[PDB]
Amino acid sequence: MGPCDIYEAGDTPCVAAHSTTRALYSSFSGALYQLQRGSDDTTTTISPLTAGGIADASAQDTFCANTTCLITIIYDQSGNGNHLTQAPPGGFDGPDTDGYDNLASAIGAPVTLNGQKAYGVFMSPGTGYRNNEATGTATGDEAEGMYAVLDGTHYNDACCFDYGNAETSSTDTGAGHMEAIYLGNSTTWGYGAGDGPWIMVDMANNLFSGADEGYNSGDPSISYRFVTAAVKGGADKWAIRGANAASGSLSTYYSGARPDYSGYNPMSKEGAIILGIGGDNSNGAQGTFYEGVMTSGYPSDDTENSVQENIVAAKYVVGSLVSGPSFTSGEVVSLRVTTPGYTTRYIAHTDTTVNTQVVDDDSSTTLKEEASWTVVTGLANSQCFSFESVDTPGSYIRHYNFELLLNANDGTKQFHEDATFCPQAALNGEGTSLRSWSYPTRYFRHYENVLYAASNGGVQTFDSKTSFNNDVSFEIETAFAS
Ligand SMILES: *[C@@H]1O[C@H](CO)[C@@H](O[C@@H]2O[C@H](CO)[C@@H](O)[C@H](O)[C@H]2NC(C)=O)[C@H](O)[C@H]1NC(C)=O
Ligand SMILES: OC[C@@H]1O[C@@H](O[C@H]2[C@H](O[C@@H]3CO[C@@H](O)[C@H](O)[C@H]3O)OC[C@@H](O)[C@@H]2O)[C@H](O)[C@H]1O
Ligand SMILES: OC[C@@H]1O[C@@H](O[C@H]2[C@H](O[C@@H]3CO[C@@H](O)[C@H](O)[C@H]3O)OC[C@@H](O)[C@@H]2O)[C@H](O)[C@H]1O
Repeated sequence: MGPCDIYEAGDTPCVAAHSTTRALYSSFSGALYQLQRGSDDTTTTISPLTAGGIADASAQDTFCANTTCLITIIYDQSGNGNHLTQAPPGGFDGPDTDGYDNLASAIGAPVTLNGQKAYGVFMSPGTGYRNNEATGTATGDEAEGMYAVLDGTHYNDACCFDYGNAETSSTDTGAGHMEAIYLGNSTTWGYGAGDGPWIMVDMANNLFSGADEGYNSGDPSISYRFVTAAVKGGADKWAIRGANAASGSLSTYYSGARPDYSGYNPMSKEGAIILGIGGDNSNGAQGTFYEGVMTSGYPSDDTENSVQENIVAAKYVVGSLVSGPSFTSGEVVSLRVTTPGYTTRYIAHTDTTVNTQVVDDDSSTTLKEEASWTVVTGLANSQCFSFESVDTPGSYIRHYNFELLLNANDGTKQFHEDATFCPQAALNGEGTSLRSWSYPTRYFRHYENVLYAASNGGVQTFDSKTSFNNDVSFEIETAFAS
């Protein structure tokens, strides 16, 4: 049996079921999600390898070879047609065309479920999916349940990384017009114990960690690499349950009456489904979604425990984020441009500006150093890397407003994430392509001899598809600084 089979057995059936990693029904073999490669913009779908099995990743790899990929649709396996597609603008605008949110990369969250490779939805700030005309989802004060397997080490404090019931207009229509899972360390509304992140329930104009608005000590910080967040709401009652999605039981962080504030009882749910964003399209949060569902009816604890066990059985394990040449901590290198007509340039810098310059044996020692980089263990992820300036030790290459700048490590998480890159086999076949860890849809890319964290097409001029593959491919060579 799969998650939804278990929920059906408990009389609180899935009315929405999403996952880019596995089928949530033992008998599902349809499409899990849709892809679109930047090369020609064509699409293809990825289905389980077998009925009720794991996603066919090799098919994605084949289709996305020598190019980039975005996850255009996350199909609803329940049959209700509640697929998730690019989230539209609302109270707030998205950073994409006409205010839509960004689609997520297809390779930002690699994992294996019991030895079988799969891909999750790595969402960076500005990313988001939605369905404002869903069927079967709870409305008004009707009971519902939900859960999602997320990455407890990928999150921030901006509003709002949710998954659940939201407004059909994409605007904040008031308290009680929402009921969704939230995971992050925002403290603007509710928050629990510790540094975070905390699993809270977004009920509109409030992320609740318990009965009271704001602080509630009963909600602990949960930072497992794989987290199961189980939330449910009914007639003047709701609950929060969390667990290590890779081992053990669900613990109950809250169970009881609605917050005693106007608008929260009875609730006024609207039935829309959001992912990675807030109800009014607040899109500054980040996170990773692997699988999740929404149900009709208040799931019993026994039902959720069975689900949790099934998830544990799925055996989630982190996959490799790196491919191609790759580096070793402490190694000193120089990165050469492979784009025809600039093949003698190297990634260097002029103050905080990271650019490409012609560097050779006649170059001064200062320029040789500006073009030499000490590779160190990724500041935000131990699998990837960070590039430290040879001439200016203590400073690293980081993306700011999508430009690559050479700034000093200020020890903050933000800096750490803006300075972590993952080696990927060069797209043009020559060398490596440094993929941004926090923004997997972006790579090191030179545009008019300046370095940006560019995507294959986008709202910034430096995201041009023209010569993209070449501009994101570099040959790893012996450092000039010897
Ligand atoms: C969420 O957690 C992060 C990481 O613990 C907090 O970030 C720090 O941010 C402050 C305010 O910008 C800086 O003084 C610190 O140097 C940062 N520390 C680290 C370790 O990054 C962030 O403030 C927390 N957010 C909330 C709302 O509590
Ligand atoms: O390199 C991208 C981010 O720029 C810096 O943040 C600045 C922020 O940027 C927004 C970040 O979120 C994206 O979704 C938006 O598309 C982008 O505009 O704009 C306001 C500035 O005051 C922030 O410093 C971050 O350092 C970096 O991660
Ligand atoms: O990053 C180097 C190349 O820039 C982009 O090229 C475009 C070219 O840009 C020139 C880049 O070099 C500066 O010194 C020049 O002042 C500037 O004109 O302009 C014409 C466009 O058609 C080129 O694509 C390429 O993307 C990149 O390889």
